[PDB]
Amino acid sequence: SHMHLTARGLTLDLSRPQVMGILNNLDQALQHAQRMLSAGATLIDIGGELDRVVPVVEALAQRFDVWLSVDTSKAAVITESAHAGAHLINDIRSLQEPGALEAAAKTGLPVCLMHMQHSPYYDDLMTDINRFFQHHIERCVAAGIAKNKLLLDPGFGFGKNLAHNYQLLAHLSELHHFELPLLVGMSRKSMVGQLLNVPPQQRVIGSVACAVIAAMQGAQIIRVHDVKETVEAMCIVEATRSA
Amino acid sequence: MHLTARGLTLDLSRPQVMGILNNLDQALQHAQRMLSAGATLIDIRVVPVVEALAQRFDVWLSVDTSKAAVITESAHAGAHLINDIGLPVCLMHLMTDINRFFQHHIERCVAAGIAKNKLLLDPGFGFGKNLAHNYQLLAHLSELHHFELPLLVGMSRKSMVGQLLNVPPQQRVIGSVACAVIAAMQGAQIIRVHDVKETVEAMCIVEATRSA
Repeated sequence: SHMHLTARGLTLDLSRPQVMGILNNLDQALQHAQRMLSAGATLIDIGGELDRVVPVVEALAQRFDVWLSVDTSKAAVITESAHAGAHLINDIRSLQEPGALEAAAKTGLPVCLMHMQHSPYYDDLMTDINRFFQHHIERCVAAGIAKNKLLLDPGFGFGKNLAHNYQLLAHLSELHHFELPLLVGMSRKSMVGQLLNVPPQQRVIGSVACAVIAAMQGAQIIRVHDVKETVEAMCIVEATRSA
Repeated sequence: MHLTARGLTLDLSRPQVMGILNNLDQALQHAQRMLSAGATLIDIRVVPVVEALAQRFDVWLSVDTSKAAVITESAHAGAHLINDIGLPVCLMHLMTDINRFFQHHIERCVAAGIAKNKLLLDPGFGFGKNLAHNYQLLAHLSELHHFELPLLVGMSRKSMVGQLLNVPPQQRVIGSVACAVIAAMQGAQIIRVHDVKETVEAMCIVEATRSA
């Protein structure tokens, strides 16, 4: 592909699967970030709010060359994080909070929209996901955020039971029809843990096998705890797909 | 699909993990490890292991050999599968060439009293193949399903992982697992590995994806 994102004068090449590392004391964070970079992550996702999140963005921005992603729903945090050097806004609530869509538009930053839905239930999961994204992509565009700024995250684990998460992983290539990059996060989740019955630090192998499946279907960005293992797996996936 | 030997049925609807087991106490203890890890086959001087294992466990016993006497004595010991590079047998071994080697050797077996349903196909990963030959075989692994016979794949800690990642063999667990996932997503039924526990965990993610 020529799929890519643009932020802060930089290009992120999504021609091959990129690993996003998860970052959740200040100095421990920066040592963890450096380790994820050396392991080969090209993005670091910072999760919280303003006083926890913003300084680590500032700190990361000063010291590293790597894309910074901030997961927030708060208009304030979106705004400040932009000033601090964030490249990407990842919102679980798809900019539905008051002022969130406006603040995001203003920044000009790429925005990740995430599907989410009490026991979860769908008449047809893929139909609902599509309808949800068609709707919210229109809402972003109407707000001035260009279609080329958007990423879609089908939200594994979010209002989805075990059978749903695996159905969505089996049909994941279907979301390419939007012509936008897919970001997926399955790392150490219950969808792995409920199948293996192990604690989270023992879900590394299952999480990597989910990452491999998703990458084989063209997912552009993989968000994970265990960067170095997921990077090595993605080299195996890249070599098969180039054969 | 299923296989059958010595009163036991091996179900190939879902990927099965085959243990590699190539001092008697050590083997028996290593095997108990694999069985607890979730291997449903153990692939194995050799004969007293087949015998102890026959007694200890109900798991499928494979043996990697090319002598008629060690074949028949294993077969006597309680062996289920014969793997060579009246039990079921596994053939071993660019796509079109893959097919021909296999076209030929089904003939020999068919003409010589071994049923076609009794055969397995191992495409021979890393045997007379380079970096590109191994990866093109993985990419197009789907093709060989047409012959309608079960697939045995064995890429665990091979060079094809070593060379891409530049990693000593103990450090090839991640990449072998990733190769095991890509093969099993294309329907390979049996995965021959050193790393049983990790491969078994990965085959559960695959079965659940394929089931959905």
